[PDB]
Formats: sequence, structure tokens, C-alpha cells
Amino acid sequence: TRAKAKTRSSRAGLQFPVGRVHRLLRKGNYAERVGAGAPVYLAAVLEYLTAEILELAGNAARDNKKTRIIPRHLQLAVRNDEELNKLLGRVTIAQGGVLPNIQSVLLPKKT
Amino acid sequence: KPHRYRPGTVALREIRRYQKSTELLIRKLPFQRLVREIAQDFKTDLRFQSSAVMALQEASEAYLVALFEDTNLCAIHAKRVTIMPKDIQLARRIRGERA
Amino acid sequence: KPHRYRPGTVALREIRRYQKSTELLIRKLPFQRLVREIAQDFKTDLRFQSSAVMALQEASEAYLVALFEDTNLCAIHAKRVTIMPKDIQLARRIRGER
Amino acid sequence: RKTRKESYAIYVYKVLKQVHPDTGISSKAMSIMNSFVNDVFERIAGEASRLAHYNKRSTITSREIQTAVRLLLPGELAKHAVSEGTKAVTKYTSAK
Amino acid sequence: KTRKESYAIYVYKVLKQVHPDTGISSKAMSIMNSFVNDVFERIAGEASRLAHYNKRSTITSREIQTAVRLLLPGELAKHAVSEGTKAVTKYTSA
Amino acid sequence: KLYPAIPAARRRPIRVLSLFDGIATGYLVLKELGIKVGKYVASEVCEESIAVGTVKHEGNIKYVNDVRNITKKNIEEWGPFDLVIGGSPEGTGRLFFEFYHLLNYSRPKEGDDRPFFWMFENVVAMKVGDKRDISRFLECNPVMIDAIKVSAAHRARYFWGNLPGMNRIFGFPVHYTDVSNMGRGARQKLLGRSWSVPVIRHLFAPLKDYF
Amino acid sequence: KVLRDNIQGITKPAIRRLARRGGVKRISGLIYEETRGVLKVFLENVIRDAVTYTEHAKRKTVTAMDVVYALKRQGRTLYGFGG
Amino acid sequence: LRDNIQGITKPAIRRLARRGGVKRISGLIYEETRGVLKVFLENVIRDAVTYTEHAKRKTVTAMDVVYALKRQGRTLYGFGG
Ligand SMILES: [Cl-]
Ligand SMILES: [Cl-]
Repeated sequence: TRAKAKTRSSRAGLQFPVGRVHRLLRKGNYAERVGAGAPVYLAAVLEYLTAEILELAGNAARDNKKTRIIPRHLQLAVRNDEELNKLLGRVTIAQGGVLPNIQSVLLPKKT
Repeated sequence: KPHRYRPGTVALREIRRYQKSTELLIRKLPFQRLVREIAQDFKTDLRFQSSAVMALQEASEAYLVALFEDTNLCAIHAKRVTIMPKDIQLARRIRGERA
Repeated sequence: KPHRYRPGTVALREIRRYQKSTELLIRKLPFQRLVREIAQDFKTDLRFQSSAVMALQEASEAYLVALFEDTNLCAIHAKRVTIMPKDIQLARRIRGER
Repeated sequence: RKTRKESYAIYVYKVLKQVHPDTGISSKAMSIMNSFVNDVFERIAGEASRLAHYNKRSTITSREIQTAVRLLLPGELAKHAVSEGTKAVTKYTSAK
Repeated sequence: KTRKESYAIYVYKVLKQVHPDTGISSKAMSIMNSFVNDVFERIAGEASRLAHYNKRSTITSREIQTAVRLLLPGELAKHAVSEGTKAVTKYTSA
Repeated sequence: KLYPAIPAARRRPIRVLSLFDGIATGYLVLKELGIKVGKYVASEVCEESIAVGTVKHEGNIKYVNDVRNITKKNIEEWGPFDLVIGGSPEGTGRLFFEFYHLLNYSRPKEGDDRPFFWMFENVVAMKVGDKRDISRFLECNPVMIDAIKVSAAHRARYFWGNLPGMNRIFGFPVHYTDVSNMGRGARQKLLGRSWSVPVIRHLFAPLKDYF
Repeated sequence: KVLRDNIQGITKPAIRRLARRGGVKRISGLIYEETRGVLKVFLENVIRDAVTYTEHAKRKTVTAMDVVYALKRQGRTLYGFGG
Repeated sequence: LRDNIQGITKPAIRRLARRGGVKRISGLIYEETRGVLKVFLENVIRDAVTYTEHAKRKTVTAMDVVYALKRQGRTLYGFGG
């Protein structure tokens, strides 16, 4: 062949690898046939979710005055968002702890 | 002359201090001994990666912190601020783990 | 005046009567109307098999009965015999659906 | 000594630089993002495989992954991911 | 009409083998068919995951055995491992 | 209270006074109203909005270096204003009281038939005492519009103003939502741009019938 | 016709019967509205998933298999209608 | 080889409860919590050792504990996956 080897990631305008996603859909024993729109679409979805979470985590790093995302920042990024909490309610993130949540009746009556 | 705080203020101070921190609260070596003791009753001469025991500790402490969260909600619901084994049993019962 | 029971005795009698029975307690047709009403906000002109609505009713009544079981445990835990929306919210919160 | 365990680490870092150009990330948080990608991947490919078995089909296309995303992501996150995915499949099917 | 397969006559056979006089309704037959399909999918799922974890592509009796030891709690696991190893001996020595 | 509508044969340009805004929304949204601007006067304490204005908005805007500089003489010299808007990208009370003081200078006197419109914006995380005080100062009740029809975030907002049709008219669209979904920064534009462009054009929709 | 106000079709005695099967002795008055809300949100999730399964099956009739797959997906496996 | 459940100390359970937001802890909490933790660890280590048995190995990897916790519906991030 004589052609510029344009990868399917760049062909789809994406960053996550369509080839690795495609060969994991093949090796992962999900169906007999696996298309091309399926790994393109799935790389797009995964890139969007990774983008949104790393966005919120960079935001929580900024709020913590840091330029390196730690586990705690992923923890805050997921658990302070409602839909990421719905996505990962049954998921433990290590080295993250919990949100700084203190109930109202446990506080002293500062009135 | 010696200063002493009220109970609620140091209690809330520790609540804040440990809800801000991320480090593992159970010590590493007694948890490792507990893991080997429980493992012993399944197969003799079992070995463990360090990251395996760290994963066990991360998940165990996260599980107990969610458990104490639900236990505190049971206590607060029962017009108390003191958690009780009643509250732990109610929490585990509603979560479906009583088996 | 005619005979009249205490509240606890007819209450426990109904608790016994309905924990023995197996029939669907929600009526079929208003539940079907509720299902069509909720479905309406997803696609217009949706059709439903009869066994689909029966499956929805079986699962919905089973879910609400497990909910009232946890709600009764919340009530009893709070030194009460009366279920409250406090108890329903505590149940759903501990179950993780809030 | 020749074994390469694959990961999504460079790709998570590239998407991070394309979102926050001045913010880095630790290796523990990189492992958490890697396992999140692997997890969500397995979830969507799982649901897609289940759907394909349900509908008596053996070919996973973009429509199966699309309805798996509409099932798995909660609401508006699903709407944004179905839009982003359909946009990337549009760009893919009409490229050089 | 395409024949929708079922485990119905096999549930009836095992029911006669455990209660020769007791019958079963068709809705309880549907519930038993759905239980069998469900537990089948659970064990074959966990076993496929086991084969994928260990970088293998062949599901043998060991993968199903470890799946049954995962999914069935305690004594159900031990008695199903006993009955299954019994039937695999009876199969390989027939 | 209902105000009479002048017919659309009288096409006079709109004079706007926008007081606090990070990314300049009002002049751009007025450019996509389909109508021309009479006077658009902006001001900001920081220099970020001044930099955004001197790069993007082509210099058709009269800027003031500080909000503490605008007096009654500047309002009477720079023409009467038709619209007055106050928003934001414990200084919120400071922003409101500077807004209300500049609003008292731009309000027409008893006898003028000029159509006057104003708007103030802040989210529902305000203290309820500040809310009831602002309701006393403006003589208007806020409307609690939540980001639950178009969004899922727990960020609701109170609105104050003199806008016709602002009680319960806002609902969820599907076409505008669909066209606004296609971004990898979809929910960052939801947090900022969805509060900037669509809600503001939705509330300032009926002004084109006036002018 | 657009169907409306069908959540009131879950009547007060039906909620009381459901409470009796759950073992509840005494029922307060706000239980009925709260229960209609919870059942509404449950049916929202379940019917949403079942409608989605209908959408991908290129059909317009929600089968019982769709509702079974949906309930099963949410970790509440329903026996009696297949699976 | 029996006081290993007592290695989960009363300060450590108190720190855990502080992270959970608990203000006051009764004395009967600690033995109950050791019990519940021991039952959770029994289920998890049982599954992980089962997975080790299937791999014909003698050591329990972190991937085994991840797979076990994932099977039990408590997915753990940051240890491979
Ligand atoms: Cl395709
Ligand atoms: Cl007790």
C-alpha cells in the first residue's frame, strides 16, 4: 500500500484508540461480529466521560490550589456531581475518603 | 488554670479533621494480621501481595465509613446523637446484608 | 350501640390477611393508566402487552411491600408504631436510591 | 523480560491536557482513571452484548452501543454522550 | 410458529423424581424456567469472566466449578460441587 | 401590571446599561436580537472585562474604568437608558446595592412615557434575609427557576425584574437542548453559556415587538 | 388524549393493603402522597428502561420481556414472564 | 492467633466513625463493628481465595481482591482493573 496511515482516532476526530477499543470488543467475547461505528462511538463516549471527570477534577485541584490531580480530587469531582454519583454510587475510589458532610443536628446551637 | 473543652467541640473537630484527611485509619500491620487470620480458615500457607492488603484496607475502611454514615442517619432518625448496635443492625438490615 | 373493635386488632387482622394472600392489591386499570401516563413522556402512541403491565404491577407491588417492610423497621426503630415519610426517606437513603 | 501491560494512561493524560493544559495528575489518580475507563468499557460492552443476544443479533454496531449508553448514563449525561458519539460517528463516516 | 424452547418438561421430570404425586401449575413452571435461565446466565457469566481473567478461551468444568463456588452460598456450593463432580465422574467413566 | 406596547413602525434603538458581567452577555445577545443598540455602557472594577471588550466587541461600547465613577451627570449626559441589567459571572450585596443606586438614576420620573425595563440576577444560595430585603428594595417578588427542566444540577436561581411573562412560561425544549448538546465541554457550557445565552434571550424575548 | 392525574389512581386503600402485606400496623396521612411519589419515580426508571429496550428493538409495543430485562438490569430480577 | 480482631482498635473504629460523621459512640459499638468488619472480610477473602484457587496460585494478587469486590457489587478503583 501507498497511503498516509491516518489512524481511526484522528479520522473520527477523537483521542481514545479506536483500534484498541475494537480489538477489546473482539477479544472480550461480546458478539460474533463487531462493527466500526461501535468502537468509534464507544471511544467517543469514553473520551467524553474521561473529559468531564478530569475537568471536574482539575476544578477541584484549582479549588485546592494544586496543579496535580490526586485521588481526593477525583473523589470530590465524582461525589459533588449528581450524575457521576448516580454512575458510581456502588463504586469505591481508593485514597479518596468521603465528602465533608456534617449533619445539622450534630452542630452546636450557635444561635 | 487547666483548659478543657466541651465534648461536642472536640468531637466535631475530629469529624472535620478525618473528613478532610484521606489516609488509612486502621493500622497496616494489625489489619494484615486479621486478613491472614481470616484467610487461614480457607487455605493454609496463603501469601498476599502488599497492594492486595492495601486494596482490602481501602475497601474495608470505605465500607465501614459508609456503614457509620448510615448508622449516624439511624441514630439521628431515632432522636439520638449516639450510635448504637440497634442502628448498625437497622442499617445492615435495610441494606440487605443480614444473612 | 353495636360492636366495635380496637384499632390494633383489626390492624393485625389485616396484616395477617394480606400477608397470606397473593393477589395484586393495586387495581389493574388505574395502574395501567399510570403506566401509560408515565410512558407518554417518553414516546407518543406506545402500546403494551397485558403481561407487560402485569409484570410491572407484580414488581411495583413487591417493591413497595419491601419498602413498607424497611419503613416499618425504621418506625419500630424510632420507638413508634406509625410509619412516616421520615421513615420512607431513611429507608430509601440507606438503600441508596436517593 | 518482555511483557507490556496495556493501559489508557497516555490517552487520559492527552485528554487532560486538552481540558486542563496546566494541571497534571498523579499515578494513583491515573490508575483510578484507567480502572474507571476499563470499568465503564466493560459495562457498555456488556450491555451491548446482552442487547445483541436479546434481539437475536450477532453484530454490535453503533446503535447497540448507543442504546447501552442511553441505559447506563443517568439522563442528561446520556444525552450529551449520545450527541458526542453520533457527532464522532458522523465525522468518522465522512472523513478522508 | 417458531418453537420457544423451555426447561418445562425437565422441571416436571425432576419434580416427579422428588415428588411423584405433587404437580405444578404453569405460572410456577414459568417461574422455575426463569430461575433456571437466570442461574444458567449467572454461572455462565461468572465462568466467562473467570476464563477472561486467566487469559483462557476454553470453559472447562473447573471454570464452572469456581463459578458455582462463587455464586452459591456455602452449603449450596459444597453440595453442588459434590453433585457436579459426581456427574462428571459418571460422564467420563461411562 | 401590564404596559402598553408601541407598534413596530417606530424603530428606535435600545439604550442598555449593563452593570456587572464577566463575559459581556448583553451587547452580544442584543446583537442577536435582530435590533440595533442606542447606547451600551459597561463598567467593571477588574480589567478582565475591559480586556475581553477591547479584544472582542470592536469598540462600540462606552466603558467606565470603575463602577464608583458613574454619577447622575454621566447618566443625564449619556442619554436616557431603556434597559438596566445586573448579573455576575461577600460582595454580592455590594453588587446589588450599586445596581439599585444606579437603577434609581436611570428610572424615569413620574410623567415620562418611556418604556423602562430592569433585571437583577443571583442564585438560590442567598441567605433568606437578604432575599426578603432585596424583595423589599425592588418592590418585586423573585421567581425561583431551577435547572431541572433542561439540566440535572442543583443550581436554581431567583430572578428579579420588570419583564412581561416571567412566572411559569419557561419550560424544557428538545431542539435547543439537542443543538446545545454537541460539545465535549457540554456541561461547562451548561454551567456558563446556558445561563448566558438561552435564558436571557428567553426572558428578553418580547422586546422586539416594542423596538 | 394526554393522560393526566393518574397517580391519584393509586388509591389510599391500595396503599393501605400494600402496607398490610409489608406488616405495617399504623399509617400516617403523608404516607400516601410520599408513596405515590416513590412509586412514580420507580415506574419512571423502570418504564424508561423498558421504553429504551422497545426503541432499540425497532418496535412500538412494550413486551413483557422488555420489562423483565429492565427489572433484571436494575438488580430486581422478576420471575414468571421469562428471562 | 485469636486477638487479631482486637487489632481493629477502639481508637481506629473511632477514627472511622469520625470520618463517617459520628459525634458520639456507645461502648457496645466496637465489638459489633469488629464483628461486621470480620463478616465483610470473610466474604471478600473467601471470594479472593476462591479466585486464587482457580488460578492455581499460592499468592493473592490485588487483581483478585478487585475481581472479588467487583463481584460483590463494591467496585474498587486504583488497583489495576
Ligand atoms: Cl456501525
Ligand atoms: Cl443496642
